[PDB]
Amino acid sequence: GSHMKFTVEREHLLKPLQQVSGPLTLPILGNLLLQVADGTLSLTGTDLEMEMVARVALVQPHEPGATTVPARKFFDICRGLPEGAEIAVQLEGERMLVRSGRSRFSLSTLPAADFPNLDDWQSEVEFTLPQATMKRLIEATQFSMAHQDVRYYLNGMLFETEGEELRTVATDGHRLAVCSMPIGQSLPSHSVIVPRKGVIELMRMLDGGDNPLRVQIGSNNIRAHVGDFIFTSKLVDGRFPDYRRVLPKNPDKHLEAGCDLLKQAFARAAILSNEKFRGVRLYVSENQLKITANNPEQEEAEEILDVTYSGAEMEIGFNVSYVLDVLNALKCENVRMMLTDSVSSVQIEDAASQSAAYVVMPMRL
Amino acid sequence: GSHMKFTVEREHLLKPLQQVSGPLGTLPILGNLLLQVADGTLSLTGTDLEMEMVARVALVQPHEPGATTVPARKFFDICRGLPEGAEIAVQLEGERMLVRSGRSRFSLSTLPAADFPNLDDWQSEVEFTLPQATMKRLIEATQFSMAHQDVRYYLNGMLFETEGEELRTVATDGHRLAVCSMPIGQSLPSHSVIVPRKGVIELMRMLDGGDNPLRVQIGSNNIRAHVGDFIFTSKLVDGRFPDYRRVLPKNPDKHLEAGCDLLKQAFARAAILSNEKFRGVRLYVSENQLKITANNPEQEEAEEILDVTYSGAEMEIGFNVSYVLDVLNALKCENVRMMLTDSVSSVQIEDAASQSAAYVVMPMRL
Amino acid sequence: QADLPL
Amino acid sequence: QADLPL
Repeated sequence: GSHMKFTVEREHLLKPLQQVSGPLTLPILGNLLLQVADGTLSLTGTDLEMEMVARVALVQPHEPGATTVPARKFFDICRGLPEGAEIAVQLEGERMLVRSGRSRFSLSTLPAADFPNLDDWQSEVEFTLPQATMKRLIEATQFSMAHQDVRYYLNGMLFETEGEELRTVATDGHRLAVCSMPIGQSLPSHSVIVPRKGVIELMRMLDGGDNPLRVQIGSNNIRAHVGDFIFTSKLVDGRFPDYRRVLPKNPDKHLEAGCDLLKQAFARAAILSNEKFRGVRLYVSENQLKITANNPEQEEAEEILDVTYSGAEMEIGFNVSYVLDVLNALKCENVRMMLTDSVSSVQIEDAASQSAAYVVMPMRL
Repeated sequence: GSHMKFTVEREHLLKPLQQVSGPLGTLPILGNLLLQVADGTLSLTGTDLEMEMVARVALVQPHEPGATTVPARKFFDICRGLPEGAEIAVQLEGERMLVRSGRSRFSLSTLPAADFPNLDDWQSEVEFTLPQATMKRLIEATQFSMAHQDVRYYLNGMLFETEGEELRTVATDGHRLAVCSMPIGQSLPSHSVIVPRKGVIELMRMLDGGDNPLRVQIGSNNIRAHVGDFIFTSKLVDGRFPDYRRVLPKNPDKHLEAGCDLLKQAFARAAILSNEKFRGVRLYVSENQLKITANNPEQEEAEEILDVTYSGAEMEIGFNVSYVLDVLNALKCENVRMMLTDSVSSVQIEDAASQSAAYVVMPMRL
Repeated sequence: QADLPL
Repeated sequence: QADLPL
């Protein structure tokens, strides 16, 4: 195990190298851990909070061992080599040599023993689902996570198993997104908060393809297996809010309109909204929505849209970026807006599907 | 006219709005476009004081003459945001410009048209026409070699030169130089002018690839390009540009020929392990062989060996690898010829099959 | 901006 | 870097 050596086709190394680099301050964190043992090359990248591992089968003679090498340089060398290149790698003293054709690269290393590992842990729940389902759950809610809120538990996404469904919840205290999907298995009840950087990396590993995703959840960690990749992240502490108590109770005013027409009207009104406050005013009346925006230069935008609405007239203010984020996430034919009054949240959803729901708190304009 | 008003199809306004905004990016009115309506034409102008871009839009619907200036980004975003096929009705109302389409209404701030900057009157000394593709080739072949903020301010631009039946471009930053010439098929007078770098980039972005020919007019202190319904005008850089004829290496005694892609890929891989600041690579030329070496302060090393065609004396020469890669990326050809002298003299690099363009790179001390 | 009742 | 003789 002192003289690591392996030979691999470039085409078998490229996608694993790109993937493990995802989590990539401290010198060791800029390196990938390479480990060779009994027909497998393992490649690991970490940022101390999460780790990405890729397994590559070694079909050619190899010698066991381990080292760490600069990730970006190693990837760029392999990517820069011609299509079909054979890449021969070996440790030589404290340098890692990369050879292909008449190309030779000598890279600096840091000892494999110095590479930081996540603590040992035990899985409490396990389930398998299509990658497409996880992608849908994350994409439906990711934009509503907080970024650097003092309430740390909001800088991430809640993953919850309930009955036969997997659910995601994200909120920044102003707006909330919730999505749930049936995954054809009876599950125990569990709720964990995945850090926002972990949500982004989980999303990065979903290639759309038919390889299913296997999820393992512990008390303090989450792990996802997709093809030859294994992603592990620490979980966030704190009590995430309960979306069931955030959804507006008995909205008495239902508006329905085309998603694209509503989105384009908000997008044009936004041009003349205050750059800091982003406020727009909505006036709902019989089969009509009027959107108005003004800025400190007293420029004004006004949009009038035909909609389906027969409730009482009302005026309500919103941050237009929050409304546009919802409409951009819906990607559907028709949208339903469920209102109460000028000081209460609005619930927005696809008129044809209850799988996702969005809640936006108004502004006092 | 005191009450400007016009109605235009969105599709006729979008490309002109995007184009005239090119020079934009100090004086508040410089963030605005000048709109002028008169006898069946809407004119749109954007300027940065050094150059101006004008677009002419035929007005097929009733209109009222006049002029105003409106925020460029907001006006463009409103028009782009409207649905395909929208009719856009515009009118000045006091000190506001109203934009109406369907049941969408926008009231924009204005600044007076009387206050919009105008470049001084001038006379052209030379006029010629050429395909847009030809002007695009000349600019793209050399623009990467212009200086950015050199004190020799005449280097922060590109030389445009007419000689015989040719139009030529030259660009240099004091470390490397690019020269390209193309036939025009018109006998031209001899003229040499420096176009500011910002103007070169805007002229390049105006060349929509299409078959509309480009008409060029050059004065003593200005250049003008007419393409379709657009007119680009720029002030010239008032300085003395170097003579490329005296910069080309005299009698290079060592000729190396190799595949452009193979040479580019070998330099691109060696660059990975070059010093991040100095970017130095070492070339060792020997009988039918090129060896490229790079090392960095961590003592990491890259080595590439290539079979090439070479039969001159052995020599070692250092280069900034980004300058070499810039040339190879600009060549886009099958084979390249490198013409060398010694370790302390410039190299000339050209397409092995064409002498239309030539590149000169000064080495680094090894 | 009003706060959601979290 | 050496300078071109401009």
